[PDB]
Amino acid sequence: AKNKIPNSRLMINYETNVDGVLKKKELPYRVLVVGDLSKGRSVDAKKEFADREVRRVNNGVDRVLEEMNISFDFEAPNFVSKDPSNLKVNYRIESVKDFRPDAVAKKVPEIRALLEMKEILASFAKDIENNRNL
Amino acid sequence: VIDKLIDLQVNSIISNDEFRALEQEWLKVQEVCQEDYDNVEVSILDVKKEELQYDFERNLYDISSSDFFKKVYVSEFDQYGGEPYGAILGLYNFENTTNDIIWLTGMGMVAKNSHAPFIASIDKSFFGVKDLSEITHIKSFEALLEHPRYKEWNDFRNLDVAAYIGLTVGDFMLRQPYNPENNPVQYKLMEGFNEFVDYDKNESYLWGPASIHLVKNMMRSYDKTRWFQYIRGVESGGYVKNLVACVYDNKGILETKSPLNVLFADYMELSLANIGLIPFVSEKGTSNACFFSVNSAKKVEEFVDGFDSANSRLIANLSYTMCISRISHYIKCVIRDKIGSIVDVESIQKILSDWISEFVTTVYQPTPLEMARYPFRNVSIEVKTIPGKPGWYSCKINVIPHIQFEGMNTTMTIDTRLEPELFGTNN
Amino acid sequence: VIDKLIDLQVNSIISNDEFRALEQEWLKVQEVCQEDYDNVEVSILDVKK
Repeated sequence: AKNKIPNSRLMINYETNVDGVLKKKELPYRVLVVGDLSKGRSVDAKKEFADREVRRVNNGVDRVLEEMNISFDFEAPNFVSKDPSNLKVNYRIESVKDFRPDAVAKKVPEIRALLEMKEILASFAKDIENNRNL
Repeated sequence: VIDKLIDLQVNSIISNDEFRALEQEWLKVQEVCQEDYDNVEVSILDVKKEELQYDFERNLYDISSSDFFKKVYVSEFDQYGGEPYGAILGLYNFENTTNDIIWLTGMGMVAKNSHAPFIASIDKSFFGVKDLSEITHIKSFEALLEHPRYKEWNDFRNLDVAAYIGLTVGDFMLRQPYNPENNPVQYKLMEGFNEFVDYDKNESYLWGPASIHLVKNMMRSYDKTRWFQYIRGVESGGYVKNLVACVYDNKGILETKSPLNVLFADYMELSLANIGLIPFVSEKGTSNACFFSVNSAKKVEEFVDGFDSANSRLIANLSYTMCISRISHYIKCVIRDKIGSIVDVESIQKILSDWISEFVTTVYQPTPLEMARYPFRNVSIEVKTIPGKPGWYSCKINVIPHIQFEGMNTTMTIDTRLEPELFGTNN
Repeated sequence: VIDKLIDLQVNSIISNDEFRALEQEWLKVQEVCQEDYDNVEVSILDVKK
């Protein structure tokens, strides 16, 4: 209250106010990198250069990537499935291990058809049935 | 089959609202006045929160005319034969509302002057969560308060009066629900009643604010010691032995229920102390607790100059402002006797110092209790007469309390350079 | 569903002009007289431009 309490004969108050200049936390040595990553295929890449929010990679290159919608619909020679039409690789990059010749066969729908058989066909127990023993 | 009725009849009003509202508001009253010490006379004042909400909100800018202020300051503390109060206890739960924020701003306006640290509790509605147990999910409350939802609150933490408010988190279970095999109702000498159940499951069967045990330790830290160093930590103050836990047989084999509302982890104990809150952390299974932090709602700041940074760290600390307050209860209380006696600048510095001198040391005594007798480390008392008014003076004391432990980092390493006689070249 | 009404009823006058004109012209008045110092008595004079 600004009105202020009436002063007694022995007014004790206890000062709790402290002045001083606030501190400043250190600056992380930032490193900017500039290169054609998306080739023109990302949320921040498809936008005009006047407004491209720079990333940070707080987490890692695995998640800062998935943050960007990096997909691609490029054609490729077909050697799986029936009917015409060249194989159309179409899936968005999540991690950096996506270019691994393995995560590809898991992503591309057509190739996965052959990998699906290798789970069932190759798992034929011709060792449990052949091993009859009376 | 008459038992089937009673197990329905009585269980209809024990579960009823209003009825169990008085329970909560009396069980936690009994909890405070359970110890009964040699020279610690408690006292009651049953008032609705609204009857004070209207009070301060009407007299925030004229506190001296506040009705409550006229029943604690000018009534018992100010008056001659009156016995002053010490450490008020708010049995309420305060949210982040812009109304309940004034309630503290007012009560603190009183406490600040009456010199009586106002301890209270904060609702789970503060952290913006409907279940207090789900506060554990929040990483750091330090980053939480940066959210613009707490703007009004951060302003209050900057006020001087906030250095007397001390808000507690967590609520202890104050009553065990009624089972026949567990906590049987003490029937009569013929009226079979012990076979009597209640109805609860998850988390909704009576609670009480941690503030009680907090104050109920300040009392303890007075009958035993004399000052308020003995209200922190395990080995020293806040331990709170033997709490009302709970057990229940759903399908397993009597799965115990922790006495505390929330099972604070380690960095929770700390990450709350910075927000200006008092966590009532539990030891898992031990059915006990302890107050590690006892900080006011005052902002801690940081500052560049080391001294300034340390100032703000001690002022935020509630346990000291409890002690420094006890000096005010000495000045405006005892020196009143020699109000007309002829005294000097060199005489008042005698009476006031000769007293406090028995409570200042540098040497450490074995055990915490034997040393907590001495709160302060050293004190200055430079009084001096002022011009104009001949019989008037103006004192200015300054106390450095025994700084408590608060934590530490540690880097272990295999040096292999300490004893070169074993790894050195010359051999 | 009574919440659906209120969320429309009150939200009709809070967004309304004139009503939120006083808000602006009082919120920024409260902002000045928030500190309250020892010897700094502010003062008002409500006048149209």
